[PDB]
Amino acid sequence: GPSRVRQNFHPDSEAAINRQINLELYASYVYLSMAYYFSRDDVALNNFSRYFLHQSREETEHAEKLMRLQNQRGGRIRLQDIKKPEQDDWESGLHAMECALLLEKNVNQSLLELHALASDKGDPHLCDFLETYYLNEQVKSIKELGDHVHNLVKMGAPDAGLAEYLFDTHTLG
Amino acid sequence: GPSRVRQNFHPDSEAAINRQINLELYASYVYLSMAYYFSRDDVALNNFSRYFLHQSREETEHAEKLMRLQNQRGGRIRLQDIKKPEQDDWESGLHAMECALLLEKNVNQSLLELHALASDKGDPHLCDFLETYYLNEQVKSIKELGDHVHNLVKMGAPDAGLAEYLFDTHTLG
Amino acid sequence: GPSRVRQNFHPDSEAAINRQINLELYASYVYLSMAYYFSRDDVALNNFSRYFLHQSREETEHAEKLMRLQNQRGGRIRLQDIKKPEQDDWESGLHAMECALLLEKNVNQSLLELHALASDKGDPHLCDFLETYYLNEQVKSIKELGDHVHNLVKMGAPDAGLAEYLFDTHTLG
Amino acid sequence: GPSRVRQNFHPDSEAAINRQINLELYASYVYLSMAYYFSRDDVALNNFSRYFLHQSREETEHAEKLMRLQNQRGGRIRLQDIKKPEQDDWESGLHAMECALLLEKNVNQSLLELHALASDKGDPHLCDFLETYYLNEQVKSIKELGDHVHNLVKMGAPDAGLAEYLFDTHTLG
Amino acid sequence: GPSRVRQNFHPDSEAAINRQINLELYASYVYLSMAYYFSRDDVALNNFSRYFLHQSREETEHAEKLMRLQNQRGGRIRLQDIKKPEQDDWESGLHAMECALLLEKNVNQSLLELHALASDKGDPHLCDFLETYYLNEQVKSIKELGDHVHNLVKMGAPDAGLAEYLFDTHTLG
Amino acid sequence: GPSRVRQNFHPDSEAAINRQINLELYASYVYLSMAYYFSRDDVALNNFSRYFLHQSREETEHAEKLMRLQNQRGGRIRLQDIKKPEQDDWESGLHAMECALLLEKNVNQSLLELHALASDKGDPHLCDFLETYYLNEQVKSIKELGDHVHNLVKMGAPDAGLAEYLFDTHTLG
Ligand SMILES: [Cl-]
Ligand SMILES: [Cl-]
Ligand SMILES: [Cl-]
Ligand SMILES: [Cl-]
Ligand SMILES: [Cl-]
Ligand SMILES: [Cl-]
Ligand SMILES: [Cl-]
Ligand SMILES: [Cl-]
Ligand SMILES: [Cl-]
Ligand SMILES: [Cl-]
Ligand SMILES: [Cl-]
Ligand SMILES: [Cl-]
Ligand SMILES: [Cl-]
Ligand SMILES: [Cl-]
Ligand SMILES: [Cl-]
Ligand SMILES: [Cl-]
Ligand SMILES: [Cl-]
Ligand SMILES: [Cl-]
Ligand SMILES: [Cl-]
Ligand SMILES: [Cl-]
Ligand SMILES: [Fe+2]
Ligand SMILES: [Fe+2]
Ligand SMILES: [Fe+2]
Ligand SMILES: [Fe+2]
Ligand SMILES: [Fe+2]
Ligand SMILES: [Fe+2]
Ligand SMILES: [Fe+2]
Ligand SMILES: [Fe+2]
Ligand SMILES: [Fe+2]
Ligand SMILES: [Fe+2]
Ligand SMILES: [Fe+2]
Ligand SMILES: [Fe+2]
Ligand SMILES: [Fe+2]
Ligand SMILES: [Fe+2]
Ligand SMILES: [Fe+2]
Ligand SMILES: [Fe+2]
Ligand SMILES: [Fe+2]
Ligand SMILES: [Fe+2]
Ligand SMILES: [Fe+2]
Ligand SMILES: [Fe+2]
Ligand SMILES: [Fe+2]
Ligand SMILES: [Fe+2]
Ligand SMILES: [Fe+2]
Ligand SMILES: [Fe+2]
Ligand SMILES: [Fe+2]
Ligand SMILES: [Fe+2]
Ligand SMILES: [Fe+2]
Ligand SMILES: [Fe+2]
Ligand SMILES: [Fe+2]
Ligand SMILES: [Fe+2]
Ligand SMILES: [Fe+2]
Ligand SMILES: [Fe+2]
Ligand SMILES: [Fe+2]
Ligand SMILES: [Fe+2]
Ligand SMILES: [Fe+2]
Ligand SMILES: [Fe+2]
Ligand SMILES: [Fe+2]
Ligand SMILES: [Fe+2]
Ligand SMILES: [Fe+2]
Ligand SMILES: [Fe+2]
Ligand SMILES: [Fe+2]
Ligand SMILES: [Fe+2]
Ligand SMILES: [Fe+2]
Ligand SMILES: [Fe+2]
Ligand SMILES: [Fe+2]
Ligand SMILES: [Fe+2]
Ligand SMILES: [Fe+2]
Ligand SMILES: [Fe+2]
Ligand SMILES: [Mg+2]
Ligand SMILES: [Mg+2]
Ligand SMILES: [Mg+2]
Ligand SMILES: [Mg+2]
Ligand SMILES: [Mg+2]
Ligand SMILES: [Mg+2]
Repeated sequence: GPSRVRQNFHPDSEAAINRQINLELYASYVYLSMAYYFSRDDVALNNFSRYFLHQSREETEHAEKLMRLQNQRGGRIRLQDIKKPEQDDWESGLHAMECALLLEKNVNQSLLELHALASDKGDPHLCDFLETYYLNEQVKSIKELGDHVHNLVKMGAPDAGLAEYLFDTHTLG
Repeated sequence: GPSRVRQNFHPDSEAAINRQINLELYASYVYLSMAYYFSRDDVALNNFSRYFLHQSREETEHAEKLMRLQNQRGGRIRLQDIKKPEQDDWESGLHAMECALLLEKNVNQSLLELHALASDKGDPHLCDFLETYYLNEQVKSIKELGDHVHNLVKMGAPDAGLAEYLFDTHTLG
Repeated sequence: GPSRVRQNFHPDSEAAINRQINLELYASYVYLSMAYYFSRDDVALNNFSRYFLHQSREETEHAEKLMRLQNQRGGRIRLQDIKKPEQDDWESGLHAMECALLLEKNVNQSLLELHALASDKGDPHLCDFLETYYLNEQVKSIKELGDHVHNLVKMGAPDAGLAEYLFDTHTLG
Repeated sequence: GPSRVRQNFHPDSEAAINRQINLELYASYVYLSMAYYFSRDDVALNNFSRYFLHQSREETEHAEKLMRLQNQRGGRIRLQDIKKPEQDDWESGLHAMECALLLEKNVNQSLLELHALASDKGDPHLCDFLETYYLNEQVKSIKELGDHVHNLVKMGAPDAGLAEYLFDTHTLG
Repeated sequence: GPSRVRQNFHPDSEAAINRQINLELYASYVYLSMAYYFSRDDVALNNFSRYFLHQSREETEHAEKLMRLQNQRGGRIRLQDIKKPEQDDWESGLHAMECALLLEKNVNQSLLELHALASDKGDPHLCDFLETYYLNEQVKSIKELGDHVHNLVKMGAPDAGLAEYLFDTHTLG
Repeated sequence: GPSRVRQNFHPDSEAAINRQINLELYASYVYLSMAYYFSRDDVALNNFSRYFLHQSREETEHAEKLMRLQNQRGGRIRLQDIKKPEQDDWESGLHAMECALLLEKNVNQSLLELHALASDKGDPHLCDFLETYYLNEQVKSIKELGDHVHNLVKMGAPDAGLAEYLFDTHTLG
């Protein structure tokens, strides 16, 4: 139009927010796939399942907050296909946690690139939005996944017969 | 393996359930797109937004119930890309409701085809699952959308200046 | 039009639902007639009266659920005259119960014919509707009436002076 | 017999009460037809539907009170067929309200004729019954329907697109 | 007689229900045997014991519901001897769970055969009964047992000294 | 082994306890058969049904207490087939009560023989177990059944039309 609300909002920032929306929806789908891997009759780790389902729902919330930001700033949401995850068979609790840690680091890198663009375009509202709602949640998530990977490795996952079971019951319980 | 749980569960039924999972996830994404159309500063119908967001969340629940069914029966979930919706700009409250009614009829037709396959394969568990959790919810949804389309048309949407506003406030409020 | 909601709904099913609506309204009227027979000053069995009045109200509910189904599916309700019952004088508590059992078996046979038509027309929504809300309620009703007929016969109704009175007070109380 | 209870109760009064029972049951059926007209997917005025359904239930209560009166006085209920209503398609909220007002005036005229007969036969119990439970309820009903017709006409029903919708939401809500 | 209640109820269905009653009572007895195996002083897994005792009681409930169905439909219950289980010594928690999974699949196959007979005899009441109360409970039971077998196998049962103990305490606790 | 718990527990006592377990399970099955006789549509005495169902459940409890005793003492449970009852058609409320009294006297005689064996083998734990949990419950049961038989006989069961009905409603109510 531009939108009657738009102010100090660069087209490059608008496009980068649309890309980030797709990545958060993609993360949601990866964790959904993982959740239902853990409720297979030949995996049957119900607390891993609940853990990943909760992560999936959180990613959807992250996507929605960016969609709200796009509207608040007068940008226009442009959705793209949500790619299927890389695996349906996630192999083990340890492997899923390692894949989740890598996914979170990848999403972090995208958010840091977004913040660098917002800085370059002199958009302190957008910088503040990312800092307030994204950057510290991402650091907490990466640390939690790092902790879970460490314990599973030390316990002897995936081959040690008791390791994933005991982690499921105690840590994720 | 087959799965140690699998019984009376045809490979064609397993594949058709995977296709239905994708369609429900697709429906969820269509309604998500609609919800955030209605919170644009140049649309600003917050009750249309909440209505479609609620529908989006319901579709995700429908997808998840099929994913649980796949696991319960010993089938293997196979996810595919979730296609983007046909529009980002949904034009008006009336147009969105008409698109939603068509989407629900399309999803209904797929569920009826699934039930016909389950009957052909002598799978009464699967027939019962669809009847109990899907077929009547779909009929209720189609009827509700038909009612909403009728009122918006009679009120003079989309061109009558008060129609969508008054429908937003009273019916969807 | 067809209706914008109509899907997989055969004209023969629509007509058979209208016929079933009339039969349920007819059943309601038979039981209403019976209820007020039992509050005549020369019959004066108030618990038989309440029993049949409750049955009358249930039949109206059954009719209304079919009328709602017709609307939900996009069919058009077509009402017909409600025929008067076969008797105003129902002769005795035993005779009324026997007539009620025959009426329920007749209504059952109509519902089974309706379900057979719905199956033939590949309408699993309609099949499920009948199974969920009608077929098992009909079996329960027929069994209850069979039980009541048995006890009244064994007790010596209608000629044994205490039989209907004692049944009124204990069983129907 | 006569009935051991019968006193001061003329055969003409007994017959006129049976005719009035049929008319109240007929009124109940007219309003039932109207209620389900308003829940069609191409009408979808749920508060008109609830209004008429409530009226239908009230008419049944009026019929039942006359049936109780017949028994109390020692007369014998004689039921007749309940004729189908004149329309299944009631055209509009305004048209339904106009038909309902005419029906209520017709039922009123019958009740006044009944009261005139009771006076002629020197039956003050029957006169009092009609005055206490019927005549003033009928006047209130006619006035309410007159009010509703007036507002719908002034608002521009049935052609004004907002009129029936706004009346549904505010007045009948 | 036939029974005054009997309608649309084939003699073959009546006989097959009597056979299914015996099988459910047999299942109850198998699980009772298992429950008291786990409270032997040389087994002493009290949560396995409680798990199987609960399953035993559920099977009795399933038998009783079929006995009620036989009466409701006007069939006549014909009881047969309840065969003793195949073992008194159930060897291990893993072996018991594997035997229970096989028993549940066998009972499932019988129920599917019963549903196929009911379909062949055009008995939708009986089809609905099995679908509503049996088929989905059986699928849930088979899935739960599959999950338990998987975890016990992965944990190293029966030879791993901690596996059954830890499963007893955490999963079955 | 012997069991590490076994002490002062003779092999003959162990075998006699296994025989008594079978007899209690047999009693449970007799009463289950009776319970569902009384809910036939041509018997329809619901309080007789509830009375016998309660007795059936009590017998199962008696069986289970002996199974627990076998484990506590270090004996090994050995289950046998549960024979079907002598009748499916129990003829009348009086006949069922008479059969139940005979069954209870038979079970009593077996328990007295068991107590005599325990005395002979100098097993005061087993003697005390039978005295504390079995012998007085059996005497109470026999007395209650004797009372019920007496009243039904005096009232004129089974031929007097009101006798079983009135007993059902008052005594067993
Ligand atoms: Cl700008
Ligand atoms: Cl951790
Ligand atoms: Cl590490
Ligand atoms: Cl299979
Ligand atoms: Cl609407
Ligand atoms: Cl329209
Ligand atoms: Cl159609
Ligand atoms: Cl009864
Ligand atoms: Cl009989
Ligand atoms: Cl009495
Ligand atoms: Cl008179
Ligand atoms: Cl008004
Ligand atoms: Cl006017
Ligand atoms: Cl307004
Ligand atoms: Cl039959
Ligand atoms: Cl498990
Ligand atoms: Cl495995
Ligand atoms: Cl010893
Ligand atoms: Cl007694
Ligand atoms: Cl005696
Ligand atoms: Fe999280
Ligand atoms: Fe959150
Ligand atoms: Fe959250
Ligand atoms: Fe959270
Ligand atoms: Fe995220
Ligand atoms: Fe791809
Ligand atoms: Fe994340
Ligand atoms: Fe900063
Ligand atoms: Fe919905
Ligand atoms: Fe839901
Ligand atoms: Fe929901
Ligand atoms: Fe909901
Ligand atoms: Fe859906
Ligand atoms: Fe595309
Ligand atoms: Fe939907
Ligand atoms: Fe308003
Ligand atoms: Fe009823
Ligand atoms: Fe009801
Ligand atoms: Fe009701
Ligand atoms: Fe009821
Ligand atoms: Fe009915
Ligand atoms: Fe006629
Ligand atoms: Fe009925
Ligand atoms: Fe079916
Ligand atoms: Fe009494
Ligand atoms: Fe009224
Ligand atoms: Fe009233
Ligand atoms: Fe009322
Ligand atoms: Fe009222
Ligand atoms: Fe009236
Ligand atoms: Fe006519
Ligand atoms: Fe009226
Ligand atoms: Fe269970
Ligand atoms: Fe249960
Ligand atoms: Fe239970
Ligand atoms: Fe349970
Ligand atoms: Fe079972
Ligand atoms: Fe044998
Ligand atoms: Fe089972
Ligand atoms: Fe069903
Ligand atoms: Fe007892
Ligand atoms: Fe007890
Ligand atoms: Fe007890
Ligand atoms: Fe007890
Ligand atoms: Fe006993
Ligand atoms: Fe035998
Ligand atoms: Fe006993
Ligand atoms: Fe003692
Ligand atoms: Mg991307
Ligand atoms: Mg597809
Ligand atoms: Mg008819
Ligand atoms: Mg008339
Ligand atoms: Mg068998
Ligand atoms: Mg024996």
